[PDB]
Amino acid sequence: IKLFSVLSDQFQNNPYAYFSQLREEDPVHYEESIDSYFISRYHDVRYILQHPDIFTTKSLVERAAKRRIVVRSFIGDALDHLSPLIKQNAENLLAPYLERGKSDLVNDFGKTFAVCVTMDMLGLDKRDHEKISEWHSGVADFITSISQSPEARAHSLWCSEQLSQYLMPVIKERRVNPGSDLISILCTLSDKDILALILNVLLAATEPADKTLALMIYHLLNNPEQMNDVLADRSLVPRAIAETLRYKPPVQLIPRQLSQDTVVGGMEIKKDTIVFCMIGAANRDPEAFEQPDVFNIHREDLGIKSAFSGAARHLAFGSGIHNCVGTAFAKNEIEIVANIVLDKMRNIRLEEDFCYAESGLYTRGPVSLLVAFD
Ligand code: HEM
Ligand SMILES: c1ccc(-n2ccnc2)cc1
Ligand SMILES: [Mg+2]
Repeated sequence: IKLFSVLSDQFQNNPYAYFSQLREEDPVHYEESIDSYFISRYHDVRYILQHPDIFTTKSLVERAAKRRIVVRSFIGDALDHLSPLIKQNAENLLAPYLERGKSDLVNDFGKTFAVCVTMDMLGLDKRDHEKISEWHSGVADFITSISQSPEARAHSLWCSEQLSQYLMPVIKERRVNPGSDLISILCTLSDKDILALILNVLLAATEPADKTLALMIYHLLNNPEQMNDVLADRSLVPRAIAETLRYKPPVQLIPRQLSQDTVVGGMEIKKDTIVFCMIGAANRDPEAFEQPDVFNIHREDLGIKSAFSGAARHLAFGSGIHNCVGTAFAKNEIEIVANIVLDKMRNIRLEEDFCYAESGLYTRGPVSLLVAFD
């Protein structure tokens, strides 16, 4: 019986083995330790994201009316000016790995890459990608964890202290002479509010991007004919990005607190309680997608022309008026790296005896990705 916990070691070894069980027999799955309900079905999940008056949310600031419009119109104008930067970042970061013909896309290249991109977005110095990459974890670990050793929380708090002490001077600096980056622009609306937006944009643009790339490569390689497809026609890359997003969404839950007494699915839920949209479940629901547990970049129901917008078929960006602002931007970013990886690592295989693993419950990705090449 689904009394089973979606927070168990058992579940984290493989979320996809239990989604059917859930959306079919306990589609509004209640949790014991947290006082929250886990929503399994597609059309429920979609309705939740579509209605934020009833289902409020908060921003990823936590322990240290809409402005997204200007943020989105930054990312739309900026997207052009960042393309050679995103391009250089990839080329540069791969440079040390080409001689050996061997690499770990998650741990040698991925995280570092995602960081430098966000840094260009915020116009920071890429000499500091390490400090920033490390601090970024600490805060993120805080958000993503169910519990923390007093050490880890002591450590996350530090990362946070450290980050704002780094960014805040830069805000004053640009407040008085802007440039063509986000921080400069957000200053043209309080000092500390700008710190919050930046921070949010730092956590949001960073965690998922590295993750998806690895995922896409992995599943491309695991279906080598589909790989060869993308090798011979590169306009395929988006469908390939998109189908990875549905298959194995990097962000796995999207919270919503409840503004009222309300019902969706079987049980009647009460005021001020928070729910978790299970995105994996939704994108593996037979009711939205045909042969849902099959990776196919060529699926007729992906809806590619809509895959990266406010009203897409898959939901790894969320859905509606409150979806990931950097969808346009993410698209291009992953598009660019993918092509660069594909170009530089001629004949990519998976490493002999490479056994594959995913870790994450709130955000999920490969632990590592051992590819070999020419
Ligand atoms: C790898 C691709 C990406 C995925 C899968 C992804 C996913 C998501 C999801 C699930 C949300 C929550 C949506 C909701 O509230 O329903 C979100 C929000 C957001 N995304 Fe992304 N995202 C991606 C890339 C990016 C990029 C490149 C940016 C660059 C600006 C970005 C900026 C944001 C921001 C600012 C939020 C607002 C959340 C908040 O702080 O209130 N995302 N994204
Ligand atoms: C930690 C937890 C969630 C996220 N996140 C939120 C929206 N897109 C990614 C980023 C870092
Ligand atoms: Mg089909």
